[PDB]
Amino acid sequence: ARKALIEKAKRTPKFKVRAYTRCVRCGRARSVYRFFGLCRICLRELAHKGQLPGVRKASW
Amino acid sequence: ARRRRAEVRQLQPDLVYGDVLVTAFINKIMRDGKKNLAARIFYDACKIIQEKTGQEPLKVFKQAVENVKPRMEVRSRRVGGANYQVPMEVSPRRQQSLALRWLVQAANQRPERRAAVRIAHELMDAAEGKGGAVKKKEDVERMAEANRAYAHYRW
Amino acid sequence: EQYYGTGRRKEAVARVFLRPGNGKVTVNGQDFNEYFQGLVRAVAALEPLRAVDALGRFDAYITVRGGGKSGQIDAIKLGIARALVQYNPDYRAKLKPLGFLTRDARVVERKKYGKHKARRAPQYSKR
Amino acid sequence: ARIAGVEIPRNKRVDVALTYIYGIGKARAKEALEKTGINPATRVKDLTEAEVVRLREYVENTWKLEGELRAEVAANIKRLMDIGCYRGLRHRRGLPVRGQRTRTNARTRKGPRKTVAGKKKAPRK
Amino acid sequence: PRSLKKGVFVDDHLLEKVLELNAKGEKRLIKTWSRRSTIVPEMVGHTIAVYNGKQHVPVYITENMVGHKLGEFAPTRTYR
Amino acid sequence: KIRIKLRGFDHKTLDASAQKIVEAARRSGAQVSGPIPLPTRVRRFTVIRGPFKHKDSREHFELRTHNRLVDIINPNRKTIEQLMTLDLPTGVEIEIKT
Amino acid sequence: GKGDRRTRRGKIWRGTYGKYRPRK
RNA sequence: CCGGGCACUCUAACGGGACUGCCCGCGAAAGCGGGAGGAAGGAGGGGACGACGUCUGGUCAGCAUGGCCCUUACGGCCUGGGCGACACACGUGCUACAAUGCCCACUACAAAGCGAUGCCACCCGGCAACGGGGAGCUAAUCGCAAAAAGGUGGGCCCAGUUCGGAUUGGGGUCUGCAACCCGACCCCAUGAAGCCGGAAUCGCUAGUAAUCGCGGAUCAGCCAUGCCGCGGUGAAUACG
Ligand SMILES: [K+]
Ligand SMILES: [K+]
Ligand SMILES: [K+]
Ligand SMILES: [K+]
Ligand SMILES: [K+]
Ligand SMILES: [K+]
Ligand SMILES: [Mg+2]
Ligand SMILES: [Mg+2]
Ligand SMILES: [Mg+2]
Ligand SMILES: [Mg+2]
Ligand SMILES: [Mg+2]
Ligand SMILES: [Mg+2]
Ligand SMILES: [Mg+2]
Ligand SMILES: [Mg+2]
Ligand SMILES: [Mg+2]
Ligand SMILES: [Mg+2]
Ligand SMILES: [Mg+2]
Ligand SMILES: [Mg+2]
Ligand SMILES: [Mg+2]
Ligand SMILES: [Mg+2]
Ligand SMILES: [Mg+2]
Ligand SMILES: [Mg+2]
Ligand SMILES: [Mg+2]
Ligand SMILES: [Mg+2]
Ligand SMILES: [Mg+2]
Ligand SMILES: [Mg+2]
Ligand SMILES: [Mg+2]
Ligand SMILES: [Mg+2]
Ligand SMILES: [Mg+2]
Ligand SMILES: [Zn+2]
Repeated sequence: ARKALIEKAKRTPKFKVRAYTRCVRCGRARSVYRFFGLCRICLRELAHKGQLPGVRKASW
Repeated sequence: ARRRRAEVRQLQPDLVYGDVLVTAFINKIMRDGKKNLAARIFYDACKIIQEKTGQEPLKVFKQAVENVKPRMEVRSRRVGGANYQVPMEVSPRRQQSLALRWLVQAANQRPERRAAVRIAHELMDAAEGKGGAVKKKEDVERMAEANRAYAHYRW
Repeated sequence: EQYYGTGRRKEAVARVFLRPGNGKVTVNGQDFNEYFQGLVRAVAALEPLRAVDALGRFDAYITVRGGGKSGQIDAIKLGIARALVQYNPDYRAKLKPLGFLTRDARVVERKKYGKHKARRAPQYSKR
Repeated sequence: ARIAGVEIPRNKRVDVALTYIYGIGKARAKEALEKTGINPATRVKDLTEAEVVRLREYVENTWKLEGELRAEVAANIKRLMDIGCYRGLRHRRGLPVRGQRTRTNARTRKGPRKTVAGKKKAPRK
Repeated sequence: PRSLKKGVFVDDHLLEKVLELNAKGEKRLIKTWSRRSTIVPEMVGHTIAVYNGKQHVPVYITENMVGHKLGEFAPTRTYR
Repeated sequence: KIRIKLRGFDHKTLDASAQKIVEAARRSGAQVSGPIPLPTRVRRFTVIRGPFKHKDSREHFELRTHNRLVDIINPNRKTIEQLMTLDLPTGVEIEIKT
Repeated sequence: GKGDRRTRRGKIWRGTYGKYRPRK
């Protein structure tokens, strides 16, 4: 997550397409789940801390 | 099977002849788990054993399986220097497993264009002492006995 | 008047109501050989009767939903066996051996990760 | 009997047979026997001289086939090349022409595999 | 089996720049960075230098070239 | 007859505070359609444990949304009293109609 | 088989619809 | 389908039950063998869970951080190209080489999930992709939807074929500012190699392998045959 790149936040991307998501917590581009705004890593860390409401360790 | 002795599986007897041996053969004929299509085949072929024979198919079937059972087979075993093909008795269960495996195998080597025909003719030809399967059974038996010189490696 | 045993198999539920009569079995409306037929298996679902020696004494209205036909074929094997228990309980002493009363726990094993199908593991070279 | 161009299908379903024609697929076949009331299932050799005519009449005039088609295709590719088109250059040296990877595969367009010497010191595995 | 739809695309940087060179002549050379623009009639005769990601290549345009994109004549990769 | 639907992540913050909106309606209104279950909407997240490669680890995470019904037959204006504003659930959301 | 773009299985496998696999 | 009713299925919440308790034998004991009852036994089946430590293991390009280095540029914006290059070589996979098969038609049983500028019923135009119109749905109440293999009927008749769909030509739909480089999709035409694979080598012990299709995450679209899941059908074999 280079800073000049966290420019993403741009309601004015110029073209809706260029509008890519990023991790709300790290800036991580890839594996950025939509239901959380977080990335694949952050999602696991926080879920472990209990800060993700409802989120639980699934087993079946 | 390092720990146990591995018990044998039991199979639901045939939905017709009410025989387990039949189901065994059915499963060997099976493929990709299509047990329905598999069952059909044995049955159609089972019918074709009649109107070609005045005998009951089951008696035919059960005696083919019999002539294909090998009473001796050669197994390997390294004894410093190389591997010696050692002949030895074949257990009652492997005989059956081998016999059936061989029938489906020879059957499918036949030229007859459709399955049921192939199983049928192989069943028959086998019943009277000829056919791919019996050939195999005899090549095997000939293998053993052809290595009597290594009989003292019992095991 | 009536008898009813449930019966389940591999995620299939079967309602089996046995009612004195000829012996014509129904399944979701369709005749027995109408919901099945073409399935050499089916015949076995009515084995519960044959064992106790029923058949010519009971008719059967059956409901079936969930999974696949061969599964249903087995759930029904319990219905006709559980309902056949409410009728005469001295029958349980004849289906115990046959095991028609035993529910079949065998079910699809979960698909694990790293693997391709729960157990089928991916292949490697090592060179 | 002989239809479209110097070709003659035979002893087998007219639809299947019409397939041996160049520009005639399996769809064009179903249509021709359709717009010509001929039963597709009939074995060519059992066709009426009247049917063969009504059949020939249609196919011949309604589509470009055999020598004709090849001359066109051959013609199009030639044009692509003649106009410095990228798609042309691919044809220029028989390499995939539809955005396909060429690091691996592309054997049908490249043909037999021409192996050479390489660096085995590095696990190219 | 190519496609675009019902509204053929062409970048207006030249769409009008090119047509203007017709309003009073024809001119010489042109420099574009839109290898994505379709080629249309009014371009024939002209000579446009398309960018191959590195330079501007002198692409002469002929009648039998309309419909194709400019990039198709400015190869990006240098090989053997 | 008031359609009630209780959703939540906790199977006690609902199942329980779903009897408060039933008992506080048993004696002030009809008999109520009692508390009705309703299947759950399990949303799974499968992610790679490690931060780099090792894609054969994973570890699973679910966020299951439980649901409840209730339904109070006879829009008893006398039931609307006990209810209205008297509960204890913090992790719940209600959707109700007539 | 599943690879034939112009067949039923061809469309099923490729998840699409069309002439060879109508949307009923 | 309506009245109607919650017995049944089911939905989701609590709880019951299995303990070698229960019977014969061996045993010093633990426990082992066998049976009875029971849906289930002896760890019933599958998960979550992985010690002290090891490999100067992997990641400073997720994030954090010491040191070091660049600070009209090793920072920044942008247009375009590249990550998609192709004489070659390997890994993992997909689809196959076919008759236990392929095709067309008709007919039947699933589970788990997703759905507001979203899933899209039904209707009309189009061979079709899709386009126009438009009902319902805050979704056990509507949609994705067909499950496929299967069953029934017909066709093909052993052929590189009605096997197999590569490659290439043409026309067109769609998402997106824009599909040349470099998208998927439909339709016509083309119709390749492949006849079951050398040495060598991988997986799997039961509802598993094998086989069949279904959903989702990311996502405008998609190069997913990948990945994480679901259920249908359902083996062989283990002396040792
Ligand atoms: K492995
Ligand atoms: K080739
Ligand atoms: K296949
Ligand atoms: K357990
Ligand atoms: K270390
Ligand atoms: K093989
Ligand atoms: Mg940083
Ligand atoms: Mg994007
Ligand atoms: Mg993103
Ligand atoms: Mg499965
Ligand atoms: Mg042709
Ligand atoms: Mg390329
Ligand atoms: Mg084909
Ligand atoms: Mg097909
Ligand atoms: Mg004891
Ligand atoms: Mg003793
Ligand atoms: Mg533990
Ligand atoms: Mg190191
Ligand atoms: Mg390193
Ligand atoms: Mg790359
Ligand atoms: Mg491979
Ligand atoms: Mg229409
Ligand atoms: Mg047929
Ligand atoms: Mg072909
Ligand atoms: Mg062949
Ligand atoms: Mg392997
Ligand atoms: Mg997607
Ligand atoms: Mg691609
Ligand atoms: Mg898929
Ligand atoms: Zn992050």
